[PDB]
Amino acid sequence: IHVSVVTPDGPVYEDDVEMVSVKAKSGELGILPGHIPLVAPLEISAARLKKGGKTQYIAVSGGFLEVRPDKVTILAQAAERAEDIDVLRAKAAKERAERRLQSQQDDIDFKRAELALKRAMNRLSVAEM
Amino acid sequence: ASLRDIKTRINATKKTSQITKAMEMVSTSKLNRAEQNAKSFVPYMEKIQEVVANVA
Amino acid sequence: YNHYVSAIQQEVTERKLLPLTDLAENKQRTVYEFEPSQEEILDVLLPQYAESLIYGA
Repeated sequence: IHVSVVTPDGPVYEDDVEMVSVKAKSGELGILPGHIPLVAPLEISAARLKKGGKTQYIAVSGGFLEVRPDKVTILAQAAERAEDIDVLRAKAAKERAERRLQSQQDDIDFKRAELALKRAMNRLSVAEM
Repeated sequence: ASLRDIKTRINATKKTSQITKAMEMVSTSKLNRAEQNAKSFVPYMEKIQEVVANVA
Repeated sequence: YNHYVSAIQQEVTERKLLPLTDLAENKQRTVYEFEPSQEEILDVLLPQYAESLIYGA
């Protein structure tokens, strides 16, 4: 039935699939349309789902599953599509360099603008009139 | 005061005004981007909130 | 933190993060089966809720 995975950064995947299988911390689970309302946390694992025309590849980190007979959703703090947990950690590590570079650039732009403003104000002040 | 001093002060004030206007434009663009980022967070927050509400 | 009301108005806001003394009960009010025990689900769910609140702030 309808499935969707979302993250605090935003939605990731959205489609209607009649078979989804996930690994919960207490054991394996499998969901089909008309399933009873069930809540279970998910550890670091794939989100193997079948009937999307072909076996679709979704992997999540810090997952949390909530199921409705007509709606399926899982909440993940991080998600990717290669299903290789090494790829997930690789992406997480690679994002750190981008974050540092972005923070440094944001700081330097403001510093340059502030220097320009300081010089202009100093010129205005020394022109006391 | 002297005419030249007043002219110099006017030029300096014009420069400061230009710098402040540029800063304002940059801040406006960043505010728009921040609003988009904030609105991108709603679907996760509402869902987790309702799940916590009906479970706890 | 400062709460964004408008371009002119920003309001300083004091929020009690946790313990969750009160919850805004939703309008639907369903019940789910728990594959773990209820506590074994809450002890994982609640910290995520707190982190989400911090991120929204």
